[PDB]
Amino acid sequence: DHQRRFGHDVVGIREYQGQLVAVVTVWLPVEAVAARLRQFDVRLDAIDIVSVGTDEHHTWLVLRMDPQRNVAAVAARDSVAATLAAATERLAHDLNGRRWTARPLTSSEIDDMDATVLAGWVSPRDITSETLERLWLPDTEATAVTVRLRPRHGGVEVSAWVRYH
Amino acid sequence: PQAAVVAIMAADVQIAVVLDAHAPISVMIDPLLKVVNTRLRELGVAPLEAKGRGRWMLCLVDGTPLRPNLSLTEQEVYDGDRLWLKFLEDTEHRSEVIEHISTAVATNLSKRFAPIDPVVAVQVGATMVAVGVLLGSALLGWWRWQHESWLPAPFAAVIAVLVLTVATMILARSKTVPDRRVGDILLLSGLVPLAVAIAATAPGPVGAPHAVLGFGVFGVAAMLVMRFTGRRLGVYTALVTLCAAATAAGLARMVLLTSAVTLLTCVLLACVLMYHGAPALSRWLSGIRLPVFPSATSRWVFEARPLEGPASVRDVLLRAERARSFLTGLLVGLGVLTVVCLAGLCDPHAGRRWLPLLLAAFTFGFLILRGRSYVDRWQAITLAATAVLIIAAVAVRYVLVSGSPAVLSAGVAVLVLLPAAGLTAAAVVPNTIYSPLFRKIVEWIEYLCLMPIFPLALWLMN
Amino acid sequence: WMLCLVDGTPLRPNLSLTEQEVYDGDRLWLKFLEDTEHRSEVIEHISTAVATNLSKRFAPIDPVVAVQVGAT
Amino acid sequence: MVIDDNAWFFALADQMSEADAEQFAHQMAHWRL
Repeated sequence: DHQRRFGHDVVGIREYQGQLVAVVTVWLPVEAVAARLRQFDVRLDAIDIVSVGTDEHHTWLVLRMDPQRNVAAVAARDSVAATLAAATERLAHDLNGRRWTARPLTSSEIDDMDATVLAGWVSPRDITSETLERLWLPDTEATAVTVRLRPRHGGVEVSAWVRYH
Repeated sequence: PQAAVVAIMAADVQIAVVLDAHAPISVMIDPLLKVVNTRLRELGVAPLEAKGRGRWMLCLVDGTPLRPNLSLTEQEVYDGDRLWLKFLEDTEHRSEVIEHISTAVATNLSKRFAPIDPVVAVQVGATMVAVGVLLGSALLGWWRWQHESWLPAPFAAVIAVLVLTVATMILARSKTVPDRRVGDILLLSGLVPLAVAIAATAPGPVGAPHAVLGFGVFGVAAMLVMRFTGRRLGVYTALVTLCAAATAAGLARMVLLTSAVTLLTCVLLACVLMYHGAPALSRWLSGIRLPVFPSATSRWVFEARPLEGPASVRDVLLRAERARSFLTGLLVGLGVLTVVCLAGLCDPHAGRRWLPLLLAAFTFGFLILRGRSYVDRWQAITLAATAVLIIAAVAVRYVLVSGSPAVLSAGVAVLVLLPAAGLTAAAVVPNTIYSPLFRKIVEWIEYLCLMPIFPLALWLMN
Repeated sequence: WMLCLVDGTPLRPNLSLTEQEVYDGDRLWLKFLEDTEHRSEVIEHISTAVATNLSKRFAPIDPVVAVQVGAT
Repeated sequence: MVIDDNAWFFALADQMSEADAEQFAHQMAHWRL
């Protein structure tokens, strides 16, 4: 699926059991995107930082948002897609401005991103904050590295996992 | 200094702004209006206008205006809040006076209260004929319980078919108004005499075969009215829950010769399992593509508005409200089943009597889990109500037939102290605040209530 | 040091006050900001009436209600 | 013109705060016509 809205960017959306959208961003960036899980009205399901590379260093945010937890917000707006498109444009414009730039993906490029994430295995880590820049170091043709943020309570709690080849 | 990021909304546009968290509103309101007008004009949207004498004001989304003489801080505007910008129309005018007492009474009442109206009158008539036909059906059921006469079943059948045809004609002809709830009331009212008419055709003395037949046919009709109407579905959800449990008991008393205690403990087990499964089942039942007569909140959203666009928000809203209604009906039905099984188990003049009181306490805590966990006001209130009613039902089941001052004093004491504790947990406890760890520990305790039921269910089964 | 409006959008430092439409009686906030880019351009078209309506009747249990429930 | 010399109820004053006056003044300062 796709939209162009009363906003500023074209935004690709996928849906299967809830809505999915992704933003690319271009060393370390700020970690504080946990606050954007709780925008002014919408409540997103998760913020997942995604990254893949060797070369081919790519870094992504993929966002999950349940409309049925967000009906009070959607009902004010002319579309559920327009709702999440706006909320992702908010995150994109918040990230954009520094050395790293950000934009919503087109759904075609979302399928491209899915292909590059596949390209064709160790434990999930309990303590993670220091690990990220060294967990890239083990020798592989392809690494996929990702971090998950979820609203366990009024805070946000973190999990991370990885696979190689 | 502190700053609050908030998304203000004005003239069907929401804009996120960063505001001085402790400047008074009177300071910021004017340039906020200028910025909003600039943004609207940049969007090609018609800007805000001062419609005569009045004043520009900011409200919380619930509607209350902010104190202009006060800053955001001391009136609890936090980061991530939202505000509604308005031009309030001037309130002041001449304060009229009617000097004569009688005319002042008449005009004040007429201005301020609502008269009877034929719209209300038809609903009242439907309610009263519903009450009448339930009394008649329950009365025929009482007579067939007391006497072996075959003749009550034709009367129940004929009154059922008359009211059902009348309901169908009203629903077909007069579907044009939200006063089709007259037809819904009549149909709800008339499925009951049909159930007792089918039940009374079972020969011999009344009992389990009559019960299983009547509850089965009533639950079947309540299931059909979902697919054919799809209106007022919470009450039918509760009814089909009750009929499912009653039919399972009737088949257990006909195919087998199981004792009542075994079946009640089975029913309790099914209840606590269904409580665990109810939200997921509700989200399943949310999408059964039944007819699309909108409910009250959905109607009163639709009046204010004209996978993409309007049809998506409309489908989402209808789906969510159907989910909420199914969930609420389910919880009410389970609540009834839970109290009726706990009441049936706790006979005081039994040797095993100490055990089901433990089952009661465990279920009481488990229900209070869901009560604190589930979001809808009337579902939390449902869970709390049934939890209390467990205690009340078992207490009376003891103290009524156990003729002793001991059990009397015990029951009446817990019956007054326990809800006062239930109140105390929010009345004195500051805004019901506890630490997340303490909350999770309470969730652990009332979860640790659940796995003792499993062996106790085995032990009361045998 | 850099002057922002009430919403937080900065003024252009290479433009005069008239060219940025600042008139007499306007309020400007004087702030020290770590960067020159802090705008949030994302507008949402939301119907304000239903937005301010639906919030009060989709609310969760408020303890002022819960007290009444307990008292009942 | 005065109708009679005895002092009597006349009005309740439309008293206004300094902040409202300042706010109106910041509005009126915007205009030069």
